[PDB]
Amino acid sequence: MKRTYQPNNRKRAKTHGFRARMKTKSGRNILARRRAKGRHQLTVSD
Amino acid sequence: RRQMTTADFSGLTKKRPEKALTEALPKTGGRNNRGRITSRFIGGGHKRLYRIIDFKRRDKSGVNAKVAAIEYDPNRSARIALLHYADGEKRYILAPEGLTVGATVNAGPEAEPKLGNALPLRFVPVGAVVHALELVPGKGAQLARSAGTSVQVQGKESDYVIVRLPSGELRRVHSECYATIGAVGNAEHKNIVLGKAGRSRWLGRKPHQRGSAMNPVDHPHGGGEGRTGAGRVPVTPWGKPTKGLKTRRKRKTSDRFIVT
Amino acid sequence: SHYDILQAPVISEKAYSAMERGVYSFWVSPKATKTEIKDAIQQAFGVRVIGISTMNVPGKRKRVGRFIGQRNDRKKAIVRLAEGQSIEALAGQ
RNA sequence: AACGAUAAAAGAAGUGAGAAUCUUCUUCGCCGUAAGGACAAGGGUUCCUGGGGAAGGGUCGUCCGCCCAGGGAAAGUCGGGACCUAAGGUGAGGCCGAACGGCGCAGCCGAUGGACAGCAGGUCAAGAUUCCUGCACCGAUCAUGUGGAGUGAUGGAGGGACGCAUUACGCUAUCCAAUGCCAAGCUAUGGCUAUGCUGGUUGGUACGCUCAAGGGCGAUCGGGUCAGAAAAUCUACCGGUCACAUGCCUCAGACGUAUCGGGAGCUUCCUCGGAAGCGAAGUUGGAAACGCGACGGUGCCAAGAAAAGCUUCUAAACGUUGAAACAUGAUUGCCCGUACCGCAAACCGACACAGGUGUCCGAGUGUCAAUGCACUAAGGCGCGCGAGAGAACCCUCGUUAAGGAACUUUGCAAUCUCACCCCGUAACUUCGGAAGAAGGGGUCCCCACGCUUCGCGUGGGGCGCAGUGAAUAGGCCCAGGCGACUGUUUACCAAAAUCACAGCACUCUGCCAACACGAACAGUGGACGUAUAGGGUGUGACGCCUGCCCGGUGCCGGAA
RNA sequence: GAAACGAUGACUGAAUCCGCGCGGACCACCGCGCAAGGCUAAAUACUCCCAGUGACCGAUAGCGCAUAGUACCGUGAGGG
Ligand SMILES: [Mg+2]
Ligand SMILES: [Mg+2]
Ligand SMILES: [Mg+2]
Ligand SMILES: [Mg+2]
Ligand SMILES: [Mg+2]
Ligand SMILES: [Mg+2]
Ligand SMILES: [Mg+2]
Ligand SMILES: [Mg+2]
Ligand SMILES: [Mg+2]
Ligand SMILES: [Mg+2]
Ligand SMILES: [Mg+2]
Ligand SMILES: [Mg+2]
Ligand SMILES: [Mg+2]
Ligand SMILES: [Mg+2]
Ligand SMILES: [Mg+2]
Ligand SMILES: [Mg+2]
Ligand SMILES: [Mg+2]
Ligand SMILES: [Mg+2]
Ligand SMILES: [Mg+2]
Repeated sequence: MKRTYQPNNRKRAKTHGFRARMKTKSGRNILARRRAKGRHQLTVSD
Repeated sequence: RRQMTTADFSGLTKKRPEKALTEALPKTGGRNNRGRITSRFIGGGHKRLYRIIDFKRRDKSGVNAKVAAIEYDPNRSARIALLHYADGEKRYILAPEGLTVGATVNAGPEAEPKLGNALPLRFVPVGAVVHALELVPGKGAQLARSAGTSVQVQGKESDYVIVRLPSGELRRVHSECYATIGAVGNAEHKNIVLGKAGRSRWLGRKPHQRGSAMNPVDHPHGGGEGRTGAGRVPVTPWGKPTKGLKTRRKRKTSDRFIVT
Repeated sequence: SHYDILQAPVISEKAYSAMERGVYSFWVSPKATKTEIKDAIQQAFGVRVIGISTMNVPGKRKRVGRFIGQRNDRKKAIVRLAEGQSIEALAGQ
């Protein structure tokens, strides 16, 4: 039973990363939306 | 001829001589552009490289050459002939039927109508049979590079020569284009029986998949209980038999009696 | 400058027992190089340095609350000298 | 009801408030191509020491991967960065687009791959090609001296540089034998008194005329300008000369000497347990790699990266009295990762989960071979509830009288069968196959003779109910329907008579091809393909064959 | 729709003061206006934020929160 989650550092950093949210504005949208979300923690500190 | 095999579940092969392996670009396999898959299948292969090969053969004009070896390379389906010139420059060309190893090949407008020689159509004799023809002066040869193919000469116009393309189509090709004497040898590919399933794979991926296997979602022929279908059409409902897919164009008046 | 950039001397069983091989050791400022550390330590205790090594240490305990931890994050550098030895009077700990 | 595999545990001894469970001893059973060992990913102090006993642990708990505190992780050489490039990503200029934006040459990023300087030991409670000891090696800056003159670029060239299968030779790791060598000792049970028993039996560096299979290399004069944008002494060429086998070049690895290690044990001290001191021999015979010598040899069709470092040549520039090159000291080595888990109690699965996870090493005996099978070594472990009872029922196994498919939807299930050698083997056949057809026989131990190697055959003899003596280990055949065939498919009720399939046919397409993605006279895929090509469609090896009807429907052509 | 007028996407493309646009097909009278150039607080909207009050809540209410977007769930967006 190979599970859905197969942790890869360089992956979770390539997709989802702050630098990753940089390239597009859907992700910068996500950023500011998250900042106001309460003080959440945006992806790559987690 | 061809190679054959005793009964182990087999038929044919080809026969390849003159071994070298020399000096050319890599290439990668892929089936599509920025998006999803365009041209269906052919995602397999033996990881061929590419041999940049001269077609136009202009700048070697006036300079003779000797055939070095004849190597059989993919992305071609033709014999590749190696050339060495008097310049010291080596170059690749296609290898017409019956070209021995180490004959003499010369380019230019002055050249003699012998095997492998490059020279424009205006000099090409009446009824002669040649391959590797440009549609336009310069660029390269888009005509008669394939398996066992050739094009003959049907007459002259002004700048134009009437040529016979190997669908059996008559066309007007101007005499300002270079051409290469002879038919591309290629043995005969129609011979080789391509073995069994996966002999495909050797050169390219999983072949025809019948839309009638598919489902209404997938293709038109899809759906139903049984083996059948009604209205006869492709991915998009154009249809295969006898529908001209051509458009009204420029070279269309540079074309005469296309029938078949 | 010289007197910061190295924080505090290491204290342990295998620490100051190795102080007797002429090998000293201290926690330095985590962003540092062996060169800057060389310059610093030499300009401090007035002895040339041959042997050098350095490393990077984590953190993370917690006791109370939902507070669950923090990384403190040190770095420990270790030095051997040439036959010129015995830093200051403080090699006598 | 359950306490998460039916790999069992037992006694003594210790500690403690309390012990089936924690510690020690002595036995026992279990894995041993693993259930041992080493890494990668991922986890994040889980490591070590000293504590602790709430909860967590399926019981307990003095215990732990839990709780507290302290400690522990060292690199010019290993892996990565300061080097290079693949897919991909990107991208000034540039080509598009209602916006936000889609593209795109160079360049750049990007290891999964290319390039690149050390090995051997020692040891803290916890690190080691990192620290220390012995002896290495690489680049850099500079100093004495040699030489005593050219260095020789973002540019050229060479070279990096690559497939699959199979295979001759030589060697090592490494394992095996011994009335080799060395060391320790006693051994009684009936005997052995060593010819028994147990253990150990070379690693690095250096020189050396020693031995060595294997491995790859032609050399210079010159010619044409049209070739490498230009240049050239470099490279590609056409030519002349000497080189056919001797020839050159390097030597994996062996041998000797040396030397630094290690080495069975050995001695002393012991804070009750480890420290510290010492130190023997290193033989003959056999086996042997997927490793090394090597970029070997032959064959085959589907024809098997790039780019830097690197080798040679000029352009430019400075210098041609103080160059490049050499060794000879010195000085110099920046950044990040190194603990621990890592086939699992620490990673992904809510769980201390019978699941999942890529690479490496993986011993011996018996066995044709082997990573198989059984047992075992080193190593690890008995699975964190126990103890009794021996009813129905239930699961997983063992044997069965007489019968042998009478059972049942169906021999479903479960037997029988089983390895290797010999003999022998049908219809049909695409002459390959069917075939391991079907059957029959051998198999262990001792002795003599022979033989082409482990062994094998012959003869004779012995024992048991039985001799692939235990484990691994095909039941078979006669007819058919379907598909030819290997293959593929419904992650979790359908593996098939489905899909694919080679082959065959219809048709499209003259190349900014038809065709397909697309805000788009952008771009790209077809294809760096060109009409024995490329698309779509339907049939489905092969063999014999594919008939009648176009009124209606689509399709091509025509013209009142 | 009898569809005037403003507004552009494509073709077209006049006058200039005895002139031009309008007045809901269109015509004439009769009026109203002078396009193709630009800027221009104020009165209007909103509440991250500060103050004041309330026939507003008072711990299952009141914001999700008597502080937490934390714990916790998800690869993530997100939820909480
Ligand atoms: Mg279907
Ligand atoms: Mg449809
Ligand atoms: Mg249908
Ligand atoms: Mg803690
Ligand atoms: Mg249990
Ligand atoms: Mg047990
Ligand atoms: Mg066992
Ligand atoms: Mg408990
Ligand atoms: Mg012995
Ligand atoms: Mg357990
Ligand atoms: Mg074994
Ligand atoms: Mg019975
Ligand atoms: Mg019986
Ligand atoms: Mg019956
Ligand atoms: Mg019955
Ligand atoms: Mg059965
Ligand atoms: Mg089938
Ligand atoms: Mg099934
Ligand atoms: Mg018919």
